[PDB]
Amino acid sequence: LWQSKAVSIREQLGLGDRPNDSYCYNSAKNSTVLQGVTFGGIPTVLLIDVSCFLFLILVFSIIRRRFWDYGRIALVSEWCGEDAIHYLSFQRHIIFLLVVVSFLSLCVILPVNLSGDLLDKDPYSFGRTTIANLQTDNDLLWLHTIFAVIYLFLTVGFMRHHTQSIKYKEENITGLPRDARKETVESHFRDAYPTCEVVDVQLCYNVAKLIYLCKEKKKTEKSLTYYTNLQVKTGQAISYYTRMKDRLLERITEEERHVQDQPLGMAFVTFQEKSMATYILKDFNACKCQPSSHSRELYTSKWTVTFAADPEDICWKNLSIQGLRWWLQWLGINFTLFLGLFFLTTPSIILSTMDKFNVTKPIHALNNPIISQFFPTLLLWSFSALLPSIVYYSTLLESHWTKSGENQIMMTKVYIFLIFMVLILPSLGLTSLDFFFRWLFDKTSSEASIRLECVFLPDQGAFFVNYVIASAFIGNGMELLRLPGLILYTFRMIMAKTAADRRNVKQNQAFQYEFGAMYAWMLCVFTVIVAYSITCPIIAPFGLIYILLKHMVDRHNLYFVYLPAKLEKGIHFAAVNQALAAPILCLFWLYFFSFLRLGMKAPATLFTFLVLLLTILVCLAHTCFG
Ligand SMILES: CCCCCCCC/C=C\CCCCCCCC(=O)O[C@@H](COC(=O)CCCCCCCCCCCCCCC)COP(=O)([O-])OCC[N+](C)(C)C
Repeated sequence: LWQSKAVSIREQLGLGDRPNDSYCYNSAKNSTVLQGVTFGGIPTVLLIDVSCFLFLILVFSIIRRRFWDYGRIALVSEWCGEDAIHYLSFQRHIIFLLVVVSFLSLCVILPVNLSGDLLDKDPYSFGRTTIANLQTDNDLLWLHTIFAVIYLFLTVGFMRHHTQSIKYKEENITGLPRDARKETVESHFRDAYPTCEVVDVQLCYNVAKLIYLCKEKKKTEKSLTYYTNLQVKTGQAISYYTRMKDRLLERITEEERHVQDQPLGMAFVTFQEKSMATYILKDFNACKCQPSSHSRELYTSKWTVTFAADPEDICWKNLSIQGLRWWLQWLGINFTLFLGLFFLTTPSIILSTMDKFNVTKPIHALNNPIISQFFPTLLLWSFSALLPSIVYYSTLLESHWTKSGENQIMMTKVYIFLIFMVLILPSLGLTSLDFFFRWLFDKTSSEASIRLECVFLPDQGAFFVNYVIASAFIGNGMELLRLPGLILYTFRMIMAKTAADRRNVKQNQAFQYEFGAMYAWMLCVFTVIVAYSITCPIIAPFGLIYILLKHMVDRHNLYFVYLPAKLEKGIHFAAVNQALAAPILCLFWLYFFSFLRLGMKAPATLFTFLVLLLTILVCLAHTCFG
């Protein structure tokens, strides 16, 4: 039924014989590898992954209070926030959004798709459940679009409930406008900034950052050369201890002199300028930027004057040189990151199709689902767990000026890059590979009938259902275990030597919850779910289990482990924006597929284009106008 008779039926079904049937793989030599691995893979992947959940959560119960304490590491030594009841509330509102999605979806769409004809002669073939709803003629293909709109309206709504709970605390009057003007001179800005009827306080023209580097280095070096002069019961190997005073020398000589040599050069460098025009005229000036004091308009501050940044934040270090140099750096960084995305996604996609190439081979040779549907999705989960961090490092090396801005950009970029990898790259690559497969299966010499009717995805959508299942199970497992972390803790304390240091380590492993990266992970998976939902119904049921198992793993993690944190209220709103993005990406994938298939000028695709266009437009309004 699932491993025995299973293959038998598929092996010998259709065999041409199309009095009227469309099947898809009708032109088959008995069978074709392009058919599909059993039920899609969902059976074997679920078992292998639910086993893994039940392994990882059985290697947590054992390690919680053992392994030093990487379980409760926060309930140990010196409730969880208000910026956590918000994250948990987002999670809850998404649980309910997806419960509704699941219900509606499953019911309506599973029936709609199952009433198909293509990919239907096969009994068990994830495909019958996906979009194998004929092409035209099936009027039901309109339903998909009308249900997609139900999903955007639903997510606008359920997210609004969430945003009617995250109380923007009447925050941002920061009378400190910035600038980006010409080098040289200062009091001329202490003339034009005055304009007329304006009460400035100060100016301060930004300079450089070599000093900043040395300082932090010297302070950390100081930490070393001071504290590590103890060792053999002295005071803040043995040969290293006898060279630690020379390393202390290094700090107090090289770096020290170096420090002072930077003030030597401070005045030399010149960049832009902040200004402390206080009161409320800030607005006036920021709005103007204009003419007023033309006497003092050599450089006309022909550069942006952009409110403030609040001294605490402004990464003085990264005031590169603005303009050209900064954006080129940005370009470089983002492009390397994109080529990396390509690399990872490629490996996983090709593992997944490394059987369905020669499309003339019998369905026998389709590779066990655990080398086409588990291993691929696990590698993608894995390489999509490095992305959170590589994106962080990238953000740093882009010289983002404002530090809060850097935090939010980190959130948005983890989102973009993750969404990308998973959803997008696989979708594009797989759909392209299927166009390819359907060329090579519908070669038939000059019959260029690459029936773009059955070109959905190589596995008919299973790659992503399996990514979601994988995620849910294995990932909630690994967020509960946080294996990489237990490993560090362990070793850090295996070489703790003294129990003083032990205490130190335990009193240190207690990261404040990063409600930035986590919002993003959750939302990348929510995006996969919603996007493929109306076009691969089964993903939602196996996705409510993701968010239900993440509300659960986070109500553990955000209490037992992970320290209380407080974030800019902006990070919660970026999440709401990203879920709205998920439903719009769903409408967009419905479009892409109704364009590959179903032509490009038929009612179906046109309806979905209309909605897509309108939605992108109203969204643009709320971005610009508001
Ligand atoms: C008590 C101690 C004993 C523990 C026993 C239990 C052992 C496990 C048993 C069961 C669960 C199985 C887990 C497998 C996934 C491993 C990932 C990993 O650990 O690293 C990390 C991710 O990933 C990486 O950083 C490296 C990834 C490289 C690829 C290797 C993947 C393995 C498959 C290769 C196939 C070869 C090619 C196949 C060719 C056909 C995990 O980190 P994280 O959880 O993502 O958390 C950080 C980020 N996050 C929180 C934001 C998400």
